[PDB]
Amino acid sequence: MSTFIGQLFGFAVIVYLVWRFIVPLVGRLMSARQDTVRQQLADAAAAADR
Amino acid sequence: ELNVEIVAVDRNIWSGTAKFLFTRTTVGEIGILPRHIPLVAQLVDDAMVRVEREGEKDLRIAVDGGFLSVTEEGVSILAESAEFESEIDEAAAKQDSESDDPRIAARGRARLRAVGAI
Amino acid sequence: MDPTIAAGALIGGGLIMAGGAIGAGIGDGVAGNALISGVARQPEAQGRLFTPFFITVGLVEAAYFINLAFMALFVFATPVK
Amino acid sequence: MDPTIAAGALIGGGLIMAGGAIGAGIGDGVAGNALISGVARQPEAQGRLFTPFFITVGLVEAAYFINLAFMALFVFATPVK
Amino acid sequence: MDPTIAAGALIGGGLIMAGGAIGAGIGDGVAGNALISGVARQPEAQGRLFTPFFITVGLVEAAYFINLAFMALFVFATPVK
Amino acid sequence: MDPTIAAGALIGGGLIMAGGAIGAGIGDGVAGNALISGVARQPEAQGRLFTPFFITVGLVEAAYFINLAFMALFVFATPVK
Amino acid sequence: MDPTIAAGALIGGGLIMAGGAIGAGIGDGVAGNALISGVARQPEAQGRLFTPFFITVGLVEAAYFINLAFMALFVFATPVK
Amino acid sequence: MDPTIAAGALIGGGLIMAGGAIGAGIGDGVAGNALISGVARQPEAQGRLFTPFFITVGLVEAAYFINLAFMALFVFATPVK
Amino acid sequence: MDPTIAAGALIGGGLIMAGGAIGAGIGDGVAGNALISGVARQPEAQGRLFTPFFITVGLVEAAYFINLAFMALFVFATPVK
Amino acid sequence: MDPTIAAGALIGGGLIMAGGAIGAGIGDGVAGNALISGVARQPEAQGRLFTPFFITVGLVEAAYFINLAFMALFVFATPVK
Amino acid sequence: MDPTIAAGALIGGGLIMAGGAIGAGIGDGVAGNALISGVARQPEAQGRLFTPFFITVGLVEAAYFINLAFMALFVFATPVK
Amino acid sequence: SSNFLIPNGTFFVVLAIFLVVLAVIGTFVVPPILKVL
Amino acid sequence: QIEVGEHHTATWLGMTVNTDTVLSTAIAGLIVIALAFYLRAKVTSTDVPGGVQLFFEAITIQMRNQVESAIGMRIAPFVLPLAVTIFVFILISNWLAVLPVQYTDKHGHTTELLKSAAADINYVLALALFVFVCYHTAGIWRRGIVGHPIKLLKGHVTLLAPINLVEEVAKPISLSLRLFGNIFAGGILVALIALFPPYIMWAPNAIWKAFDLFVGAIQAFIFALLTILYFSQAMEL
Ligand SMILES: COc1nc2ccc(Br)cc2cc1[C@@H](c1ccccc1)[C@@](O)(CCN(C)C)c1cccc2ccccc12
Ligand SMILES: COc1nc2ccc(Br)cc2cc1[C@@H](c1ccccc1)[C@@](O)(CCN(C)C)c1cccc2ccccc12
Ligand SMILES: COc1nc2ccc(Br)cc2cc1[C@@H](c1ccccc1)[C@@](O)(CCN(C)C)c1cccc2ccccc12
Ligand SMILES: COc1nc2ccc(Br)cc2cc1[C@@H](c1ccccc1)[C@@](O)(CCN(C)C)c1cccc2ccccc12
Ligand SMILES: COc1nc2ccc(Br)cc2cc1[C@@H](c1ccccc1)[C@@](O)(CCN(C)C)c1cccc2ccccc12
Ligand SMILES: COc1nc2ccc(Br)cc2cc1[C@@H](c1ccccc1)[C@@](O)(CCN(C)C)c1cccc2ccccc12
Ligand SMILES: COc1nc2ccc(Br)cc2cc1[C@@H](c1ccccc1)[C@@](O)(CCN(C)C)c1cccc2ccccc12
Repeated sequence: MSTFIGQLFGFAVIVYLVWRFIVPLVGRLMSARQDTVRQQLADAAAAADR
Repeated sequence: ELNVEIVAVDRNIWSGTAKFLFTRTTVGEIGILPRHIPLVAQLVDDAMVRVEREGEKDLRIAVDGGFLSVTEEGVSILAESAEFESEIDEAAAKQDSESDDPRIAARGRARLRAVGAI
Repeated sequence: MDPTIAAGALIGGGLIMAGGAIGAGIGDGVAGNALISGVARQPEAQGRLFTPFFITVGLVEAAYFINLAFMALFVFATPVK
Repeated sequence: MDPTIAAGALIGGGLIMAGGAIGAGIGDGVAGNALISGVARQPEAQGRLFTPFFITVGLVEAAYFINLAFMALFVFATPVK
Repeated sequence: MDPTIAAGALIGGGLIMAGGAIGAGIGDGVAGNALISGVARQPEAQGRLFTPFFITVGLVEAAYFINLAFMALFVFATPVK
Repeated sequence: MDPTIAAGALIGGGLIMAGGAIGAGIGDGVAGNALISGVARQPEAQGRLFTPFFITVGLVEAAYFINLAFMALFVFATPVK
Repeated sequence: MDPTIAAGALIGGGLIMAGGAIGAGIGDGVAGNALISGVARQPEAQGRLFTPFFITVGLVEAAYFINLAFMALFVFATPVK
Repeated sequence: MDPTIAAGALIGGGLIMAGGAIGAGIGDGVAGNALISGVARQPEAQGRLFTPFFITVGLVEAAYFINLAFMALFVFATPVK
Repeated sequence: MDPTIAAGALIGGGLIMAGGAIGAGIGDGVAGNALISGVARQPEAQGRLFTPFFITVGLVEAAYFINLAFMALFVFATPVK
Repeated sequence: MDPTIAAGALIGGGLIMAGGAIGAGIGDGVAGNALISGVARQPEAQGRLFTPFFITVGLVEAAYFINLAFMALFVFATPVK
Repeated sequence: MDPTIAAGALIGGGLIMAGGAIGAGIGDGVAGNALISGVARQPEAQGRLFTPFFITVGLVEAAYFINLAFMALFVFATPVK
Repeated sequence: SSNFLIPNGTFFVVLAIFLVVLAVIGTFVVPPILKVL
Repeated sequence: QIEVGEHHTATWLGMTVNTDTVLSTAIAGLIVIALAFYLRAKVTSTDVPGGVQLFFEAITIQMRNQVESAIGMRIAPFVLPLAVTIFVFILISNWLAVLPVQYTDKHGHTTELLKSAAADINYVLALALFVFVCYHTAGIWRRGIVGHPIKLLKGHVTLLAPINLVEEVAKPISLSLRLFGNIFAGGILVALIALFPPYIMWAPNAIWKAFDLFVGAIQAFIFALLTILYFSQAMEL
């Protein structure tokens, strides 16, 4: 039952690598898209009341 | 950054500083960044030059009869005619694209690329 | 008597598959080089470039599978029993 | 009888993997050459170019991985015995 | 006496088909690269670009088929008594 | 018994590593050719050019890695009794 | 005794035909690439482009044929009686 | 026992070194082709074209070195004894 | 004792002719590619492009012929009497 | 004992020299292609072009020489006897 | 047991000359491609394009000759007996 | 050691499962997303 | 040492069905269904969308651009759900293989509680043959029961009619073995990497896992792109 521990260390380093490199950029991307559509709805309401 | 000089047969259309100039030569689309090998090319009939600056928003100029020249100095675009994005009325730019005269249809298509359509 | 023939059939099928792989991989790579370049220069051409592409590929892959078939003939239905 | 058949299976599988690796590596190199050249020409065409690039990569590595499957068949579940 | 000759025949047919497949695949890839590039740069050329393209292919495929022919002769009508 | 299988395993592992080295070396060479030509054309796109490059090379190296693995399987953990 | 010479003759003829096929296929592909691209650039030049092409092909195929010739000499009239 | 294993090890090491040298030679050739072209077009760019070049070469030689290692492992420390 | 050396000479001659055919075919294809492209770009240059061409070919074919020579020396005048 | 190892060492040295010659010949060909093209483009860059060239060649030739070295080690100082 | 060494020497010499022919043929082809293209682009450069060419070829042929030399040492003065 | 390139009855089970998911998405994801766009 | 894909199995209807590759494809199906329902309860065209909605939006826009460029969303509104479900299904099924589920042995060697589903010929054959029948029947409905076979046999060059036939036989085979062989490869690697000792087993395992994530994403994308292309080739004219 020692391959379990080795694979678990492998899984730990791979999840550390993803949480370090990948999740920041994808978070930034989805946040940029979120704020873009937010601004779109906001100026839609603005043009309506205008 | 690179120095853009778009000049026409009788006037200087635009001149300034940019970080990316996208256009389309007769061999395909091209994008010039600050440092770029010297190049001479001919733009397509219905050519649109999109200029990108740091703080501003993309200029978008319909060019008719253009020639692109990249050097150490920067980008220089010769034109017979040019029309900025916020000077085109899409109605005449659309019903001219349907014309049977080749160069006037090309001019209409360039203006249509510049307004946003097609 | 038969084990030598089995080894020969396995090595021959391996050679057939290796040749097919080299040919198909490199030919598809060259054709796709042409396609990617054509689509990078002119995007709207993508569609009208799939017609030559999938002709060329259609030939290239053909070779591979033809060889694949013959590899099976060597390994499963050995032409000498 | 079995040792020579096993040697033949190992050599045939080695040939299959060698041919597949050559074809896949060189074909992927040529396809990526087209991709890098097209992005160098216009640095804002990546997303547009990832469709033909991955079609070509799909075909190339299709050849590679079919060879990989048949090599595994040779060396793990040897057809002749 | 026959086991060795049959093993040699299978290996020779495998070599024949491997070479034929490499040549055919890569030659079709190169010819089709030319075809796709010509259709990309000069679209209207499409039709006329099919008169050289097939000539080339007609040569390339020729080689493959001939190899195929002899591969058959090697494994089905082995030339050694 | 075992000596025949050991010779076959060493020859198959040699074939696997030879194919893998040829594929990886020439594929990395072609992709790096693209990289050097692109950095010569547009020196300010070098960063933008490492996203295609390291994809291409990545895929290429994937193949190499698999070959390496299987070579070990042939040489250290021979898949035949 | 003759079985071993016959196995050698068949493997040698397979090698000769494989090499001839690789050479012919890839050389015809490259020459035809030049031909198709030249016909695409200058559409009217096809007639003037067949005298260099058929020279190139003329040499390439020549090699193939010679190999074919000698392959026969190996499998039908084995140079070692 | 030992003689045929050592012969297989020598043939496998030869295959490993052959593949490694083919891959390294042709990969270095292609990368250096790109470098010489980029310096012939822009001499002052020789300084900035050595960083992609030496990346490419760095990968290419890596394959070579790895193969070298395994060659030793086959001829000096034969893994099956 | 003669059958072993005879089979070895047949396989070696096959290898020599195969290598010569691959080399000559692909080299003549590349040189002819250059020739067809030069003629297609400016046709009046034809007569002046045959002195480089036939130099290049003159070298390539030389290799082929020399190989052919030694192939004969392997099968007809086997250096091990 | 001795004869099988001697034959294996001879075949392995042959493979090493064949791989070295293929790699070196084609790599020198590609590097010299770049050199000739650059001298034709800019005739007064000859000297400036010989520093990248002789780097590339210096790598390519290195591989050849190293292979040469081991070829000797295979046929003159056979590792396993 | 001497015939085994003779057959190994013949196969090794065949491998050496085959690799040498492949390398020399394709290297001369690529270098001559560059030479023909440079002469076609501007003919007045011919006299100045033969210093690079004969350097390139001067290396390529070198490899061939070296292989040729060693092939003799394998078939006429076998290094191990 | 068995030939693993020979299909089992599993071929159907997996099919069914896919033939369920294709429905769910085909009904509950693509129409709403297309409507939102 | 390493042993290849034996399967825990049982007979369900006189047909030997594998326990694994039915458990794993079921987990993949339930995960895709859970994501689908979570989107059904949180899809907002009024205010800013969450994460799952953005994910499915990206997938749907990409596949719809593909269908529009290839054949046209006016002629083929079903290719879009087909492509989306193929992508998401294969992607989830291949990404489930990243989990630390290897657990050495009860006795002897490596073992996993979940084999990846695409490492089985039944899974990939089901997907490929479903796509095959679907795009062939779409070609029939678009062109006729008598026009679609003759169009498959004609192709773009009628004289190449045999080669074209080979193409039609090679489309499913390829689609199914590019993915089998690929994911199958992964399996073997994590099994042979488990022959290393523990202190030097984490590094190759992490490298292979980190690149197999990208490989699984690319394989799902290739399957979906090629499905769309095959639909556009079978429904042309
Ligand atoms: C383009 O097709 C050709 N052109 C030729 C040109 C010249 C000569 Br002389 C022979 C040619 C032969 C053919 C084919 C053919 C068609 C019909 C019968 C026999 C041969 C072919 O050889 C193509 C192989 N290629 C694609 C690798 C083939 C061989 C074997 C099995 C095939 C199965 C299906 C389709 C084609 C099959
Ligand atoms: C272009 O064709 C040639 N050009 C040559 C040029 C120089 C020399 Br010296 C020999 C040449 C020989 C030929 C053919 C030929 C024509 C007639 C008789 C004998 C040989 C050929 O060898 C070409 C094979 N190619 C195409 C792969 C051939 C051989 C065998 C079967 C063939 C079947 C079909 C077609 C060609 C067939
Ligand atoms: C151009 O032809 C050459 N150029 C050379 C250049 C340098 C040297 Br040093 C040797 C050269 C030799 C030859 C030919 C030749 C002609 C006659 C006798 C001997 C050699 C050749 O070897 C060409 C083989 N090629 C085409 C693959 C050949 C051999 C055998 C049969 C042939 C049949 C037909 C035509 C050529 C035939
Ligand atoms: C670029 O490096 C990679 N990229 C990959 C991409 C995908 C996959 Br899935 C596997 C990849 C694996 C690697 C390396 C690696 C690094 C660490 C451990 C294992 C493997 C590599 O395999 C590269 C070999 N190439 C360059 C010929 C390697 C193997 C063996 C010895 C090496 C010695 C030195 C350097 C690299 C060495
Ligand atoms: C250009 O020729 C060379 N350049 C070299 C450059 C460097 C070195 Br270090 C050795 C070189 C050797 C030679 C030739 C040569 C000329 C004379 C004697 C010995 C060697 C050659 O090896 C060329 C082989 N090529 C063409 C495949 C050759 C060998 C054998 C028979 C030949 C027959 C005819 C012509 C050339 C013949
Ligand atoms: C550029 O050189 C390298 N770059 C690498 C890059 C990555 C890796 Br991971 C390994 C690399 C290894 C090397 C060399 C090296 C230097 C020192 C010790 C060991 C290896 C080399 O392997 C180059 C082989 N090439 C040229 C075919 C070499 C081997 C054997 C003998 C040599 C003699 C002279 C020169 C280089 C020699
Ligand atoms: C360009 O020359 C080199 N550059 C190198 C660069 C790096 C390294 Br680390 C080794 C290098 C070695 C050499 C030569 C050399 C010169 C002297 C002694 C040993 C080796 C060479 O190996 C070139 C082989 N090429 C051309 C295929 C050679 C070998 C054998 C016989 C030759 C006969 C004539 C000419 C060169 C001969």
